[PDB]
Amino acid sequence: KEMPQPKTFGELKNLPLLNTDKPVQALMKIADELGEIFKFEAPGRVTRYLSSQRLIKEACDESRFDKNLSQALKFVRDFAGDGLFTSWTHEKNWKKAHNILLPSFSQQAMKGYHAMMVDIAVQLVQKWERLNADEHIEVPEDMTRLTLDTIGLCGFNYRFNSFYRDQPHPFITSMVRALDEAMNKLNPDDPAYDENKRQFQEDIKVMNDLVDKIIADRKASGEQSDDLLTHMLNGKDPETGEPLDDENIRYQIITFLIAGHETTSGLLSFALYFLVKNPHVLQKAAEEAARVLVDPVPSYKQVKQLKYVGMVLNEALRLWPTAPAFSLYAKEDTVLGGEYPLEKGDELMVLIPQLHRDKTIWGDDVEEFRPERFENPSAIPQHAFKPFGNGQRACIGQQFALHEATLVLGMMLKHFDFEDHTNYELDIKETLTLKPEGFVVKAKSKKIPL
Ligand code: HEM
Repeated sequence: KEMPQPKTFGELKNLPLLNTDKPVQALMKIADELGEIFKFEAPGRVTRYLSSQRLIKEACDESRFDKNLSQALKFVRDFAGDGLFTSWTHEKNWKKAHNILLPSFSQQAMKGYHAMMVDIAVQLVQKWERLNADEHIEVPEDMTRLTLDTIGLCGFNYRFNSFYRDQPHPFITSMVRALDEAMNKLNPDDPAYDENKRQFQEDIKVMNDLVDKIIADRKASGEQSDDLLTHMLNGKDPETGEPLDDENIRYQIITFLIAGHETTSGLLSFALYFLVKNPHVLQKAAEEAARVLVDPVPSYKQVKQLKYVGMVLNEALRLWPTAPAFSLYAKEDTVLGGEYPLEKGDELMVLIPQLHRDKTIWGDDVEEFRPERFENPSAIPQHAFKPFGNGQRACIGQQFALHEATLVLGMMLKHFDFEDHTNYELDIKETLTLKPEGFVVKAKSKKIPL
């Protein structure tokens, strides 16, 4: 079959159809019109967007397709290096870091990070407890302070102290500005970008200098902490027998922050958005939080018992997966779905929000927020629900992100009632990630001490 494709406009190809800063949302609308697969061409480039479980399951066959570095990832690689997120599968440091780090990101490993996640979560709760009457909360902004600080503390035992500041720690300022410049890069040698380049280089140096110093401090003290840095200093890859070198360790630390901060904060923000818009679900979730979180701060075991909170989070990931697209290439010539010939090197994009709206899997009501879809997670067909990507190149942080989010949302629901005081209109900003831009609430404390 010929591959469906939107209208082309001479040499502009399909580009005039994507004149937006919200391309994923625009591509979803194109998928609504054209279906499970369409080609999209712009001057000098081509990809193919997939949106059905049936085709995405095939695309997820690692014998036929592997992770591609999109142009976004190639620009991020300028400061994330050969960390896990921005490496090709074949790179020696991908394989070594993957093997070394997997055990440190397992569900069992979460027991070791729990206390430090609670430390930052308590700081968030106390911030909100201390607001004066009529003050409000900037949701994504506070969730991002939380996730940055949690990844810093669990990643390398470093306190960014984001809840002490108006202006973030200089590392955060540089990382956020570097990521913003990478995304904005999507005539770059024009002199008017001279300042962009100088600033980018300056931000790289700030990031490398801090992380390289802590790595050095840690090797000097011999201190063993409950952080990922300790695991990386001590770990050996079973296959090569080699540890990660100090440069790659730095890139992994930078990577954890980049890959984890806004995905996780976006999830918490969308979950709270859906809860304030669905009062009955909010009540059920808050009832569970009150029933289960019976101690002054949560234990690891208690977080594991927040079943319905976990369902809420999965249903937020279903509707607005916060890293909404990933790229694949064809390893060899092949035919996709019995119908679409592909050449070696051809790119595919998995459009995750549209996958998560495949009516053939989810039924007719796909826009409804219904956590009960996830009552029995094992009943969901493989490759229908993919907010954390695919296979060996899936999110290594998944258990971390979900432990964090379940703990934090549980505490939020234990400690406060929330008000959508502005009747907030969902406005989804797209960068590397998705967030509900401008989402604000008021919280009324239940006055339960920590
Ligand atoms: C809800 C939160 C998160 C979501 C939705 C998410 C999603 C994803 C997705 C879709 C990928 C695959 C990207 C691709 O194929 O190009 C990925 C990869 C990755 N993520 Fe996450 N992420 C989240 C949180 C985290 C956190 C908290 C960390 C670190 C602590 C993290 C670290 C990574 C790393 C290192 C990779 C690359 C893995 C590899 O290729 O070996 N992520 N993530």
